[PDB]
Amino acid sequence: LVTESGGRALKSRSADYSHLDWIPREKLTAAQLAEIGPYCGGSYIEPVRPGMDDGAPSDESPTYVSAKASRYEQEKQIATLAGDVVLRQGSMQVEGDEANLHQLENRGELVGNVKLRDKGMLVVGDHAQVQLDNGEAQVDAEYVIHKAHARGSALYAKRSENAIIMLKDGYTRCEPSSNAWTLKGNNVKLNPATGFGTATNATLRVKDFPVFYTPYIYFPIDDRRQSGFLPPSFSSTSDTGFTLVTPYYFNLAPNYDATLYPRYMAKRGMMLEGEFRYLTHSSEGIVNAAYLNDKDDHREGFPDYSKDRWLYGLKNTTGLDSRWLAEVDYTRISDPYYFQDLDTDLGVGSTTYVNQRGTLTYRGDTFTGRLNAQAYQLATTTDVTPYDRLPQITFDGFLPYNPGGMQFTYGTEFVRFDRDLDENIYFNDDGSIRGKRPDASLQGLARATGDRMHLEPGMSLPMTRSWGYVTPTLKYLYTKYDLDLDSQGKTDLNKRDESFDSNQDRSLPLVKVDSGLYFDRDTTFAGTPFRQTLEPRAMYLYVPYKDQDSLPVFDTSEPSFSYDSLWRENRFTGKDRIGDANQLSLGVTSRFIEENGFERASISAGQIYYFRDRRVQLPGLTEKDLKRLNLDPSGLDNDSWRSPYAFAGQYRFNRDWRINSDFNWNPNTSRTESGSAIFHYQPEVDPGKVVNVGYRYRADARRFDSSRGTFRYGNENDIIKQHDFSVIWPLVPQWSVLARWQYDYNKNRTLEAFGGFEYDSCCWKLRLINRYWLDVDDDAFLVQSEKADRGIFLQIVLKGLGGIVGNKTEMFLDKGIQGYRQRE
Amino acid sequence: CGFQLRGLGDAQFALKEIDVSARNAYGPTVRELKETLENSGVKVTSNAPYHLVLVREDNQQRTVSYTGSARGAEFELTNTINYEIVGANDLVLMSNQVQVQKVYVHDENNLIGSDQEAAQLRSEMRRDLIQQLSMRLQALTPAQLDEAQRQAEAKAKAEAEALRAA
Repeated sequence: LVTESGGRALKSRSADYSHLDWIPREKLTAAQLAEIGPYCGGSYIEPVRPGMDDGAPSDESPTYVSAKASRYEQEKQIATLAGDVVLRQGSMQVEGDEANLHQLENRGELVGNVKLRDKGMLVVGDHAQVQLDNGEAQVDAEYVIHKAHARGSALYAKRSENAIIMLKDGYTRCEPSSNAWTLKGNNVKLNPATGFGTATNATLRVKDFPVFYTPYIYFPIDDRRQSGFLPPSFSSTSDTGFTLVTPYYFNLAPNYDATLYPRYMAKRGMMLEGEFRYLTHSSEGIVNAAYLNDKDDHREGFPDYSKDRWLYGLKNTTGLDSRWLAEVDYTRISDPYYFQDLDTDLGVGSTTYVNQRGTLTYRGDTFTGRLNAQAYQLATTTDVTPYDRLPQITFDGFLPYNPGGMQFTYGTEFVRFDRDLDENIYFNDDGSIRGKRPDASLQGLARATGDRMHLEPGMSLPMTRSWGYVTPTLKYLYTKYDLDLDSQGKTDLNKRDESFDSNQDRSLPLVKVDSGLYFDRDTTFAGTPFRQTLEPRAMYLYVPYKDQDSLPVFDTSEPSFSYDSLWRENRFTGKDRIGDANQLSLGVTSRFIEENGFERASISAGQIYYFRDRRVQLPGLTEKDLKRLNLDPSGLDNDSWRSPYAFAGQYRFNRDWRINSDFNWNPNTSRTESGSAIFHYQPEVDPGKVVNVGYRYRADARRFDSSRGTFRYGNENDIIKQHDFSVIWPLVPQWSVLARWQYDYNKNRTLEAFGGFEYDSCCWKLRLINRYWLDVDDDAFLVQSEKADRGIFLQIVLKGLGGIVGNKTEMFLDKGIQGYRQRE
Repeated sequence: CGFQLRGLGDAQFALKEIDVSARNAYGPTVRELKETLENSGVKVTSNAPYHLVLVREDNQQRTVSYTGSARGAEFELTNTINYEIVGANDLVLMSNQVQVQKVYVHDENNLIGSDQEAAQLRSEMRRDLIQQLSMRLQALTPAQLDEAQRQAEAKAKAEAEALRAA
């Protein structure tokens, strides 16, 4: 009352906060409503007056004076303007109830409902005075910044000749009545040059009750400049206990910023982390570093343990506008266990490796050359050391040709694979064995390194008409290996009654005919004109059989069967195995297309028919294996004249919901190999509603068995049978619930689960989440295990403090619910 | 039933002159798009009346399945193109996006393998993104663009140019 009693704005001045330019919601334009949130009770809209946008130069504009009466006193030489006094000069305007000019000094005084106005700025006070010789001024007071919807007050405010403003007992975003939270600096200094301000005896108060103190604090004030503070994240997990993370954001420039994440963790220590992001017309990049001296010694005497824990990396891409493209993707970590311990911001799916990659790419018109240095650093102790491609030179392209003639294509690769096997053996205090590194299970050619060359020319004759096409094509593939093998791996071959042939070459032709038709029927379903298409397709593929059981495996894998398996020249990837093929793939697609050409739904089914047997396979699915007594479940799919049935299908509904699904049924064994259905929902009108439902089954994986040194097919331990549900939905005008659950049927365990609410209001916002997940875990015996983690996540948000920028403390919400882009 | 073979009227496009620009000026995506458009009879000219621009292209990766040991087992690659069309003096007519996503099987103990696999998979996705872009250009007419541009200028030059000094 009559003074600044904290919390709310002075209601004694006006009943309805008219003096702050406050207009309630029911009297605002739609254009103005569009600038405030859904729950805000009104806005500060500055009255329109001549000269708001002309700038405010000193004597550039005539002074506009207006008042109802004037008077003059003769003993103290003061000239007074009574009545409703208003004085503008360009941008700045000044309203008062009485305006005294003390002419003995040069002092203008203002008594009455004093309003100081500038562009987007209002000050309302009881008294103000200015020396006219040098700019010195004092105000006795509350202030509105209309643009930022901010308000505040000060017992007084002063301005010195060099323009430095001082406030005693000072800011908030809340609507006048709200009093929800205020930032109060006992002594505030605002420098317009240098653009920095200071508060001493700085206090964060909530409902007039202090909750945070510091005796000094810095902050920018020059419009929007390169700083801000982010909503802190108070969390608690089972491997970090109580956690506080208080990120700080630098808006360094319109093309790059940087963020700084200090975390305190009860069970860990003070982890310091930071990222720098940049973006230009021709480049983009992000740099990450983090350090922590970890106080947790649970992983003592573990292999490759480090009590220091750090990560640095750069992910960079420059020269998108030029034929030269330089990408980097490099990360290094201190110890394997890093993400198993410090990745509590993500929960489920901590990575088991980190990329270390540089790549140069020249991208000509006809051809493309690429030099690529690439390695991997393992975030686990239970995986075999990966090979690294130290050079991989790559030229791919064609020869300029006449329309309707031949098409000559060439591709070459040179690449040098290497690795340093770490096969240490760890024993207990007694005579027995504690743990064996996985590399120790690799034998024979599995321990090989070396260079590989590959030439691949080919010719194609694409005869195509509107009603269909037939494109035959012939390619030749020559590969030459220069291998190296340690003595260990050679003796492993002596025992297998084999010998090591270093120089090894392979030459094979590849004949492939592809042909399909095009059909179009017009239909109208649900009153909509669809142009349903029908495109059948067939591919004949001949590759003669050549024994490749003496060629190591560096970059080759065998993908699971799917609708794309039909159309590929090789059922393996890479160059290390070429699949003896004598086969005809048949399939058909049928797209539904709208008038705009937007594909609204599609369906595809297909099968492959095998005339010959499929003899070349990975190491461990030829005759070097299957010698372990019986054959697996469906691994004995050689000599079967028919691939599985391949079904796929997609339905997208105008960028509001989309559903994808695929099925793969094998009749030779009467068994489903692979299927999945995925549904995603998120309307355009209300991106606050979000629903993800997914099912995934897959048992036909072919992976590398870490203890057998070889590949396997039927791995019952890793059969995927999973459902993933997640939802984000608004219950009642200010409340919304979000949750997610992912369940592993095959072992009947929950992989991740979490749920929480999110209360929204005009000036602040609260998010609370209870969570439980399974973290990737390596134990002391080099055995993978499942380590459940529980946790709780708390976020309190003061709207309007430069924290409208993505927070990295919310990763588990971004990853775990596609649709996290709630934009308000 | 009720089908028929695709006539020459439906395989052909309604325009012939188009300009093609991308943020990845010589990347694989735009090169293959221009190759596809010029094989249907659309001349890709710098002086053409309507520039199609690929302003953002993102290639996110997400995990969808887990192993027996709670590690990642299947990755979903997602390729998304953001495209705009501009006519004269850099004024935008239409704006939309195309998106595709496929999934592969990761191997903890075969990383060079898996990176190869994902690569070949990104290639297949690139061809599908381009099929679905030209599918949208074929349903477009050089007359559609002209009247949409007359309306875009009737909104941009008539309403915005009314505030020029005093």
